[PDB]
Amino acid sequence: QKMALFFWQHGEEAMAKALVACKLCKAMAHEASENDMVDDISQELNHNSRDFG
Amino acid sequence: ASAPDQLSLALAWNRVDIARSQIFIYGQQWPVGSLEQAMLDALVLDRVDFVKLLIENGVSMHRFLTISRLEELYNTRHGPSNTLYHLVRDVKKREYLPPDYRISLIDIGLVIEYLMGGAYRCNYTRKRFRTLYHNLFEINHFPFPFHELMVWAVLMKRQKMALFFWQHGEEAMAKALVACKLCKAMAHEASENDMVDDISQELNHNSRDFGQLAVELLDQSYKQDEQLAMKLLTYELKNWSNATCLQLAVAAKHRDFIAHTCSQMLLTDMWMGRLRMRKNSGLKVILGILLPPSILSLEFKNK
Amino acid sequence: CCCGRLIGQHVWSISKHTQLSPTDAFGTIEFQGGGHSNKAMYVRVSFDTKPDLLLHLMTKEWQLELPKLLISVHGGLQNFELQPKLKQVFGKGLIKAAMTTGAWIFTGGVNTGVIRHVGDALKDHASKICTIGIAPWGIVENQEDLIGRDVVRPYQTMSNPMSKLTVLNSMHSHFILADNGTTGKYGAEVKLRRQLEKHISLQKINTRIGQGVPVVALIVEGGPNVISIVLEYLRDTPPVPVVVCDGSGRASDILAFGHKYSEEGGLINESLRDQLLVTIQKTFTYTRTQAQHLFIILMECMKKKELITVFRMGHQDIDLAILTALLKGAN
Amino acid sequence: KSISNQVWKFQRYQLIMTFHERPVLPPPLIIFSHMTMIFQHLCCRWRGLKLFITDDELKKVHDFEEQCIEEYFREKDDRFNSSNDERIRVTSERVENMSMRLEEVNEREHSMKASLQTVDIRL
Amino acid sequence: GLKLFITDDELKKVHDFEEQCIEEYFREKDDRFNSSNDERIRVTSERVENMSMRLEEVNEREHSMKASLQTVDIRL
Repeated sequence: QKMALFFWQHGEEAMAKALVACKLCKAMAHEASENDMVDDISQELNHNSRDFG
Repeated sequence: ASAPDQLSLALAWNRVDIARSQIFIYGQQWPVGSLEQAMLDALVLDRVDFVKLLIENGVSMHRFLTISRLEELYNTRHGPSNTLYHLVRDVKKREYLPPDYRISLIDIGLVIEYLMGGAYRCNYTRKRFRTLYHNLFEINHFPFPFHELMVWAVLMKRQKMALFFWQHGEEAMAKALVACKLCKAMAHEASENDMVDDISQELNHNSRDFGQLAVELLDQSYKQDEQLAMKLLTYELKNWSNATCLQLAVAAKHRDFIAHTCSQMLLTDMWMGRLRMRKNSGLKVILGILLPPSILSLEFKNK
Repeated sequence: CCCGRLIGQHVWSISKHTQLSPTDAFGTIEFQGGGHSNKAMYVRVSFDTKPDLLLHLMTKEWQLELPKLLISVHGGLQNFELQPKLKQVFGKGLIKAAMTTGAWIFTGGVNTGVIRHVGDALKDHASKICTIGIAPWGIVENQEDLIGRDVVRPYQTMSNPMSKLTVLNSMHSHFILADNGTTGKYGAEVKLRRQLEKHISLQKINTRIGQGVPVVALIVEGGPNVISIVLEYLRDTPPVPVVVCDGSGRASDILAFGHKYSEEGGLINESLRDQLLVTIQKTFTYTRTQAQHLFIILMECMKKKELITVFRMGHQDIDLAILTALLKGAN
Repeated sequence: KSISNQVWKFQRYQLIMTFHERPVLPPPLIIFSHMTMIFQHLCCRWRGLKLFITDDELKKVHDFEEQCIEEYFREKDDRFNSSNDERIRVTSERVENMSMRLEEVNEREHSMKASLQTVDIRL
Repeated sequence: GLKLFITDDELKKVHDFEEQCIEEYFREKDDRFNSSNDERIRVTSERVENMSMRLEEVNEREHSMKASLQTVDIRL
């Protein structure tokens, strides 16, 4: 996550990067909750999607 | 003067710093049994910082805590008030009281059975300790002294002493859940006898704090190592009537212990057995029930 | 007597006429008192033994893994005082370096001086790391309490304020007791500790990033023996680096005040050299006849400034200087 | 509604333990599983979340649990000493100590300045 | 629809614009973090730490200088 934030600051087309990161984290949250992984994983991914959003 | 009398004056003044600076110094010739009797006086008076001083300087709590010593800790009145007399009277009335009743360890064991409820059968009430009580009133010592001392401090309303006895020792999360159940049950017995709001509200606050200790210890154990956390929540507590921490917490109706990712992950792993075809289940379970060929197209966990 | 013991308490060969006997007292110490109880093994070792057999002890018979660092804790023998925040940042950086590198700390062991500041560091830690002590057998208080083969002996924190004997610190994890046969005299542990550090530093490490298992020796204050052992450290093959901590006084402050104004070792101006000589002669109360000898010994130290690393406090723990000198003295 | 999720995750333990305790066969066919339990028990006697641990592994659980208590108490101590209330408290205490100390330094500076003026008069 | 097909020369100016607003946003959260009450309490506490050790040192130095001045006045 912190690596993703550093990679967000360094680079261009960063708004598109942030929105794709938001969709990817929310979709990984839904996909991990679909397989019923540990709720920390899914809640962390939703927190990451809310962060990039 | 002699150092036992100096330490007795320090217990009287409630000033641990004075004893720390002067009384426990190099060369002080402590006699035989001085620190054990001083520890007894410090425990019956609820002077927890002096108990910390006496365990820091060396008292060997395993050698101190015997049958007679814990019994004297139960019959003392030189401290904060307790609801122990009502509880012992109720369990001796239900099992079947003079005002000079020297309350036995067996009777306190019955109190732990009554407050804990369910199928908790305390080591005090077990037959071997009953023959030890019937033949004596390291055999008379206690293998896990901090357990019995925390049951003492919880049962007689001494809260800071209970926190201190929670900190030192092992099997502490089970100790916290047992303390939560005992404080809630004493609160419920006090409110069923509809006494002052202070005793019921304070015992409910005690159970909430000790359960919160159990939850925060669960969170720390889950952050360090998940597998040993699962091992912590499931092993047979030989000292706590052959149960697990999950059984003790569900006995305690304690909601946010079994709400946490560790306990839910363990229950989910128990819920589906050795079956790894466990994504979007339910419909697959019904299709495997109705179709006996449908089991062979399902993933299974290895041994 | 010459050995310092009582005349009727009996039962190097020069004037002490010692006879070489097998070892008899070794085991485990149960530290009662002084807060938490800590178990610390102890072995009495003669001062003229081979270091490879002590290495075999510490590897096989003690279940201690080979570390990545040796943070020596050499300093002043007498008891002194420091700033509270300086001792706090010293202890925090020491325990931080000890957990990051898995180091063995060769603290002196007897509870007087910089060893008591190491015990203050371990009180801040309060929860692996080894803290092997090199202290003489003749100076430890209650010598009869530690007699016993494989017996967990009780050892209280009893320290008489008028006794010449000094009790050990209760929170070292291990102990080596250098026995030369005498009582109450220093110098029995220095040569054994040097040959032990040399024989550890000749061992190739598992990672082998530098040159074997590296050593970083730390100095706080000290007398002329501190200057002599820094001279031994720098002229050692391999050249083990030295971390010094000023703001305390004695030899370390003189070393840092020289190191700030030395340039190319001997490039010191006349007024600064005279000021250093007069602070040696008066502030440290040394003799003026040996002041020039200590100055030229300091210059022999000062010819190799590339490994002497200082620490100025003024967050910014000592582990910065420890890891920097670790990377300097590794080749 | 405030407690819904917690009530659900509580009642999960009850129903998982219950349906682990129940036999393999449904209630209309449970007589068969009952007779197989009777057959197993009468050939082994007349002729699920309780991990029984050995002593050494139990000792590792105890050491793990103790270091969890140590990390808990040091985390609570760090959180109490980094809250705003305790910081403002300790800052107030040192500022009072500083103001007294600075007054003392100020008076000693008055003494030193008078002594310096007298020394300049005497030289 | 809304999809404005942008040439590379305009795209360079949009990219540079986005770089400036990212830099302003990061320095703006840095200013908010260094003007929030929590960090101000923290820095005030640490500055009082360092200065209190300094002031205790100054008191010891003061006593030494006063004693030295008194001894110099005595030896004159």
